[PDB]
Amino acid sequence: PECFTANGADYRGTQNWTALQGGKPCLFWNETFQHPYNTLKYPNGEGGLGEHNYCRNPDGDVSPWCYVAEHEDGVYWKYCEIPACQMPGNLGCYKDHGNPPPLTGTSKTSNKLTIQTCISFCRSQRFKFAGMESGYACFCGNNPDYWKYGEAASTECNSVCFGDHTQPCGGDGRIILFDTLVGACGGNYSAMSSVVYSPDFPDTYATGRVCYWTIRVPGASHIHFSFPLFDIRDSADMVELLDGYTHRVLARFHGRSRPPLSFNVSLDFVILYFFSDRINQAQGFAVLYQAVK
Amino acid sequence: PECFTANGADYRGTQNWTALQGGKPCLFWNETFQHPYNTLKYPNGEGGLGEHNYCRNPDGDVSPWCYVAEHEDGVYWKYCEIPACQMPGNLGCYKDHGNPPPLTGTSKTSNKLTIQTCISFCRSQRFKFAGMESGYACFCGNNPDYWKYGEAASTECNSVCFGDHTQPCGGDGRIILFDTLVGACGGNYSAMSSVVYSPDFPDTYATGRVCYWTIRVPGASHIHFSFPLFDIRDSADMVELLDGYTHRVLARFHGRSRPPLSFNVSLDFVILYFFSDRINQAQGFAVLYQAVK
Ligand SMILES: *[C@@H]1O[C@H](CO)[C@@H](O)[C@H](O)[C@H]1NC(C)=O
Ligand SMILES: *[C@@H]1O[C@H](CO)[C@@H](O)[C@H](O)[C@H]1NC(C)=O
Ligand SMILES: *[C@@H]1O[C@H](CO)[C@@H](O)[C@H](O)[C@H]1NC(C)=O
Ligand SMILES: *[C@@H]1O[C@H](CO)[C@@H](O)[C@H](O)[C@H]1NC(C)=O
Ligand SMILES: *[C@@H]1O[C@H](CO)[C@@H](O)[C@H](O)[C@H]1NC(C)=O
Ligand SMILES: *[C@@H]1O[C@H](CO)[C@@H](O)[C@H](O)[C@H]1NC(C)=O
Ligand SMILES: [Ca+2]
Ligand SMILES: [Ca+2]
Repeated sequence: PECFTANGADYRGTQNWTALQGGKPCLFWNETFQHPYNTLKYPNGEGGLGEHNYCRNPDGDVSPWCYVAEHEDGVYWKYCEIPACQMPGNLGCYKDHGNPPPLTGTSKTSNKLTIQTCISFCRSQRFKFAGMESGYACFCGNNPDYWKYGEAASTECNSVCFGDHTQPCGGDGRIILFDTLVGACGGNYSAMSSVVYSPDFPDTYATGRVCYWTIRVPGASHIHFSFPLFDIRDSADMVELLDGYTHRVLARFHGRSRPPLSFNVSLDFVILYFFSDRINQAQGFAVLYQAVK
Repeated sequence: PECFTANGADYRGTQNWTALQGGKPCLFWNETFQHPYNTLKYPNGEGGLGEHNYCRNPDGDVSPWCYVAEHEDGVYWKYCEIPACQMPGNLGCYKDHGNPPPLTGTSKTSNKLTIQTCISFCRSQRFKFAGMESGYACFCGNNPDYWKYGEAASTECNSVCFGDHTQPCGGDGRIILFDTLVGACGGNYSAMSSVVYSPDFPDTYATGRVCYWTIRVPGASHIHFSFPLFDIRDSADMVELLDGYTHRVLARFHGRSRPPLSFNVSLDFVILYFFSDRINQAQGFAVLYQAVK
């Protein structure tokens, strides 16, 4: 996967066509001077813009996109449908033909819906799946067949969440699906490999959080950790790895000391901690662990 | 002050009489071998016991005490009434003759009363004073005249709190009083000098706390900090000082790196942070700051 955010704001792959099948080619960001977004607006490379025509998401839209025309008379930019840009725990964009819905546990509507407010709702009620539709509608369930009506292109799930216009909240007859583990404040992991996100992900992390996750893989000689996303604002915001047996703090990362791409810990049992101050919020993190025997 | 706990478990002064007026002399802990508490039980000096007859509180009682007889036939130990052993924010032990009570805001009873559960109740309702009586009764108020019926000896407020037998919860017609700032999860200080305690103090700090307190004294060239009490259990429990203007972390202290007796920060504006993991609890801290012009 090349995205660990819900809107692919961290995408830096090389897709330069709005779609791999029947797509249009992107314009180069170092040529897009009619347009708001270009390399003269963002020197320093902000948003991943540069001397390329790769799909990017610099303006906090719901998904990577690119310019497809030089003059903005008609349709001049388009979302990119990038297969590898699907955060782990986003199960995809699915069709919802009405009766029954794809998720049959419970549901609500909110004028402030976000991805997490929906996830959080579902999780609280002990459902494994949460699905956003039409920007404002949250459905929850344990039905395995949330795909009952079929997959859709990710771009048909790009209505803005009514409570956060940086996030995708499905569409008309379209439901974007998430594992309710996503953004949980704690959890226990024993898969060989998985991803753990900050609390409230993909919303920004709330203030005053203390959260931990156990990672425990019987047999493992080591666990390799990488931080494909690390957007932690404050010095007093912290991500910590503990030895699971001894509780010793193996590494501390904060807003002024970032993690390596990656590192190894030779334990089979680790505790990830996150602490959030009451000052500034940010997108948070995604940690990917792969255990090795 | 020589105590920064509610039960004087941190008292290490030299009072060796149950009271300074009309008192009895304490027995030496290196002679008290009939008794449970003595230097052979606690080598390593645990509880402040040693080759002395000073009042101490090693057994998590409600107040310092000492042995007054060698054979435990009748009355063989007694609480010490130590004037300097009164934590800041404990306003003292007062008489309550019934009608009206000394605090007239509101009140409750609880089979689990602690000092903090009472304080917390009162604070929540916006009262400045909280008063425990008879072990189970909490009164709150803003009345300045909580001393209306007079002061009592601190030892007449030594009924165990029904919810924590290490703590004093007043007596029959006796009310022990506390400022509701004590153990608050945050607050703003501008006094020249004051004390700030961990959250939930004098109860042990709860899990998952993130708390900050501002200390801000217009004019100050520096603030001297000292840590007369620091009982923080875990490496992942933390106390941090921030520069108030820049939010830079000036010092981090945790369960495996304790603060100096004392140190100076040359700012007039500092933020104290506390972070509690979800593993082990302990008594917490008391920080005393004195600002200097
Ligand atoms: C897409 O990008 C690659 C460089 O990574 C380049 O070879 C190719 O010409 C680009 N395609 C278009 C249609 O601009
Ligand atoms: C933009 O940069 C690309 C890659 O260096 C280059 O091929 C293209 O001609 C440039 N266009 C402009 C207007 O600078
Ligand atoms: C971590 O372990 C892997 C095998 O899982 C090894 O190939 C790699 O070199 C190690 N990484 C580091 C940064 O030491
Ligand atoms: C009290 O302690 C002091 C030593 O600090 C000693 O001089 C004195 O004799 C003690 N008093 C009694 C009555 O044991
Ligand atoms: C206990 O220690 C004190 C101070 O050293 C000493 O005066 C006293 O005689 C000792 N008593 C015993 C039984 O050791
Ligand atoms: C801190 O400041 C005081 C004056 O408030 C000074 O006398 C003292 O030596 C300083 N303490 C330290 C540890 O530097
Ligand atoms: Ca923060
Ligand atoms: Ca702890």
